[PDB]
Order: sequence, then C-alpha cells, then structure tokens
Amino acid sequence: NLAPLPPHVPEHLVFDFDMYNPSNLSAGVQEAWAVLQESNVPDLVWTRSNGGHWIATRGQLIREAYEDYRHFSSESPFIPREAGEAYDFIPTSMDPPEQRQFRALANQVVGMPVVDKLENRIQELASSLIESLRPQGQCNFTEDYAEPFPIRIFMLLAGLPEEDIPHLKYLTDQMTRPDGSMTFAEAKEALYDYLIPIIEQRRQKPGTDAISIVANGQVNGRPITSDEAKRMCGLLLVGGLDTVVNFLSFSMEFLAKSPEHRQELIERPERIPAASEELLRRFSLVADGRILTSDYEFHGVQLKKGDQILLPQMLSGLDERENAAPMHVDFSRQCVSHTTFGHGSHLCLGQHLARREIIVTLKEWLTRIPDFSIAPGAQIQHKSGIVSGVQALPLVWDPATTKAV
Amino acid sequence: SKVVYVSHDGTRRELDVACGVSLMQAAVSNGIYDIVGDCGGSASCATCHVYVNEAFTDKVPAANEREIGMLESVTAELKPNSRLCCQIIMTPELDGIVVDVPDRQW
Ligand code: HEM
Ligand SMILES: *[C@H]1CC(=O)N(CCCCCCN2C(=O)CCC2=O)C1=O
Ligand SMILES: CC1(C)[C@@H]2CC[C@@]1(C)C(=O)C2
Ligand code: FES
Ligand SMILES: [C-]#N
Ligand SMILES: [Ca+2]
Repeated sequence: NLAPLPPHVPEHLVFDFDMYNPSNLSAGVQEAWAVLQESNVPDLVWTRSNGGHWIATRGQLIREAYEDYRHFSSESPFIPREAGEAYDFIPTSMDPPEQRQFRALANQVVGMPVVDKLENRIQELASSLIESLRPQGQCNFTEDYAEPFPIRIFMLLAGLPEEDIPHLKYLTDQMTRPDGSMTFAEAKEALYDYLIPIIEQRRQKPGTDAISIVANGQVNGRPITSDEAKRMCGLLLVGGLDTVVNFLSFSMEFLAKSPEHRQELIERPERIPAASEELLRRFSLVADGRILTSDYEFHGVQLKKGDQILLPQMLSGLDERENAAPMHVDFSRQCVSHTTFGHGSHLCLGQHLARREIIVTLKEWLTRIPDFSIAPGAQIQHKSGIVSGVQALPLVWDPATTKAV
Repeated sequence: SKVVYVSHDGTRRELDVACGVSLMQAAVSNGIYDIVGDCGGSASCATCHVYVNEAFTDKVPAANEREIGMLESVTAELKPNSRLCCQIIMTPELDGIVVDVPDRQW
C-alpha cells in the first residue's frame, strides 16, 4: 500500500522505505535503517509507505528540526499500530504550562538525585536476578532478565511490596504484548485499578516513594487529581518499558558475539560507562517524528503544513558525518555523538534511570557470567517500528566458567 | 580545569571538569542536584540556570539567540549574569570559574 505523492514533493526525493518492514532487516534493524544514509540518498526523502511522510536521514537535520519550535510540532503524529504503544497517559492537548509541571513532577520521581540514591538497590536487584540465572547455563535474556528488571525497578521507585511481583508483571505483560485475549484499555484499566487504592491510600499518609510523590503533587495551584496521578504512575511504569527491554537485548546480543569487547570490560570495568554510551549510539532504537505547523523550506526542500516528518533519533549516531566508521563499536570512541534519548525540550525524562540500568546490568552480568554466546542454531530476529526491538535472545554458557559474587 | 559551584545556602562544590564538557553535564554527573538539566543541554528548558561570577563573565563565550529567549523562562531571578550552564563549555581558559546556583530550576 503506497500513498499518492503530494503535489509539492519532487520525484527525485521519493525513497522506498517502510519503517515497519525495512528491506535489509535480516542484517539487523540499525543496518536496515542505515540504507537511508548511503552515498546517493538525499538528506531529506519522502516515502510512499505508511500514508506518506518525510524522513530526515542526517543528524544535523534531525537535531535542527527537534529544536525549531517555529515550524515543527512538539507532538508526534506517528501512531504506533499497536494500541498499547499509541496511548498518551498525559493527553496531547496539553499546553506548555502543564507540560512543564508534569516534567517537573516526573523529575522528582526518576531524576538523577533519585537514581543515585537507589543505585545500590538497583545493583542488588540486578545481582539477585542474574545470580538466579547463573547456574542454569541457559536463558532467554529478553524474557528472563530484560523484561523483569525494569518492572522490578519501578516497584523499588514506587515502594511496592514483593508479593505484588507476579500480578504487576502479568498486568504489564497484557499491556505491552499484543498477544493474549484482552484489549489494551482493559489491561490499562486493570493497571489503574491496582494503582487507585494505593494512590488514594498514600494521598492521606504519604511517604517518599514514587507513588507518594505523585499523589502529593500540585498542578495549577491545586492537588493533583486521582485521574492525573494514575496516568502519571502508568506512564512511569509502561513508558520506558519497551525501549529498555529492547535496548538491553540489542546490547547483550552484541556482547554475546563479541568476546574481545567483553574481555575489554572485564579487565577494565571503569570503561563500562563509556561503553554504555557507545552501545547507546550504535544500537539506538527509537524512530519517531513530528508534523509541520506551517510551510517551511528546510535545507532546500519545500515542506507544507500538515506534512508528517519522521526524525529518527537512532539515525543521528549512525551518521558517518557525526561518527566515523559508524557501525564500528569502539569503547574508546573519542567524541560519541547521538540523539538516542531524543533532542530538544522532550528529551527522555528517564535518561538518567536508563543509563544507570544499562551500566549496572553490564557490570553485574560480566562479573558473574563473563563468557557467553548465542545458543547454537538460533535465529535472532529484529523488529522495526517507532521502537525497534529483539524478538528473543537465547543465551548459553558453561556454569563452571561463572563466578558467584 | 576546575569549576566551583556555590549553592544557594553558601555551600561550596569544587569540581574538576574535563575539557569540552558543559557546566550542566559536570554538575548533573557529580551530585549537584541544584542543577537539573531537564532537556539534556540544547537550550530548551532553562533548568540549568546559574549565575556566572563577574570575573569570568567577559571571558566565557557570549549567549546566542536561543539561550537568551530561553533564559526569559527561568523561575529564579533573571540577572544580567544569568546563564544556561549547558551552553558554557569548559576550556582551560575558564579554570577557576565560580557559578552561583539559584534556589530553584523548576
Ligand atoms: C534505553 C532506554 C531509553 C531510550 C533509548 C529512550 C528514548 C526516548 C526517546 C527518543 C523519547 C522521545 C524524546 C523526544 O520526543 O524528544 C523518550 C521519551 C520519554 N521517555 Fe524514554 N527512553 C529510554 C528509557 C526510558 C525510561 C527508563 C523511562 C522511565 C520512566 C522513560 C520514560 C520516558 C517518557 C515518559 C518519555 C516522554 C517524554 C515527554 O513526552 O515529555 N524512558 N524516550
Ligand atoms: C569532544 C568531542 C569532539 O569532537 N570535540 C571537539 C574536537 C576538538 C576538541 C579536542 C581538543 N580539546 C580538548 O581535548 C579540550 C579542549 C579541546 O579543544 C570535543 O571537544
Ligand atoms: C511510543 C511510546 C509509547 C514508546 C514508549 C513511550 C512512547 C511515546 C515512546 O517514545 C516509545
Ligand atoms: S539543560 Fe535544558 S537548557 Fe540547559
Ligand atoms: C521512552 N521510552
Ligand atoms: Ca475499574
């Protein structure tokens, strides 16, 4: 299905690219998107797929568009095909006054000060889950670590007890995974009805957990409503879930095939923070965009009001004009440049929590399972979309090579 | 190179900042919670507001158009030496710069 070409799009800017099914996907989703950056491809192309839309292919244009509040919206017109990924827990009709107040409140919950204080417990959580898999010699990293880890981290933030683990895991599973006979609204409402009694409870006698901070927040000089509070908690739980899960799987897939990169981090663990930033560049996975709010000539291309323009966050770091040899993973890379968490006023508010989860994951995994690889005869399949991902990551190792810590 | 962050209560935070790192990134990476840096450093949020010491104001590169229009949104008092510290990139010429951190960014 290919949409008609708008009258203002010249033929030479038309490029064959389906963001949900790119042609070279078997080489890896990042590589599949990099066909947009081959030598003969314009910096700004139009694709007939998915209703027709622009794609900026270079970091320079991607950064400028996200900064240019005059002609580019702040909200994304690209609706994810899945119902769960399309829901905005904080409505899109909000004004900049309310947008700032919600960013402020989310910053009280997952900002850098909070991540520092909780790092020791995030460390204990990673160790507990990895040590639980260490003697098995096998695991589906996606299902057995990548998915439980950030869910459990939300429970630490939100002060939730451990006996709620299977229920909250099951509920987030109904929302994120389209498989299963339950609509997203029913799963989302089921999530809400788990939060409402704890929200109403901690509104009277609060504490300093995430739910208490949100329940006691103020919006427009008055207490935050119960509806606003449950939406905030739902956003904080399921907002980051897919990208964290998939990025960890991208990173661990690469380390499973890269013994020399593992040994580099085992011998010199002080380089794990730098290595995490290089993995964030190389395995960037978000590809969203904006919509034109007025006609604008952008880098010599006529854009019209209402045109959808994809501004893939993942392409900025893969751009050879930004990072030489962009497919090379160099933990000593001098000037790591990317927009993996986005760019501009809506940059990921979970960026600090996300970086800490990656650094602790690599630290605690390589200490206990320093050597591992893909299960033989396994076919790792990538998926492409607004959030690209890994279907499954079967890993195997020899338990005698592991070290309990 | 060395940067000193003076909090609102007079507390001093003397910090060694690498060449090429913004004053926001250094603060955020080193427990200086009084600097938020919500937008990640692209002059898009005004949550990295700091007051530059008058000794170093004429040495640091001046503010561009985006920083000034963004500085209008600071929640603390906007002073003529107010800067967005994510636009202040550390160079050895700025060794010893002192910045006063407002009582609020949000
Ligand atoms: C590897 C991990 C992650 C990556 C790559 C990532 C990337 C992104 C990107 C590209 C955006 C859009 C930025 C923009 O529109 O300018 C975003 C927004 C957002 N992220 Fe993440 N993120 C990650 C982890 C997390 C985590 C752990 C949380 C925890 C709460 C989170 C919560 C959010 C929220 C709520 C938004 C919406 C921000 C807004 O609309 O103002 N993310 N993220
Ligand atoms: C960090 C990454 C990058 O490309 N870059 C600019 C390149 C020149 C800066 C390197 C030389 N240098 C220092 O090492 C400190 C100050 C300086 O100019 C970065 O700054
Ligand atoms: C598309 C999403 C639902 C997914 C999680 C939050 C969201 C808006 C993203 O930017 C990634
Ligand atoms: S960090 Fe957002 S403006 Fe300085
Ligand atoms: C963000 N997901
Ligand atoms: Ca109900």
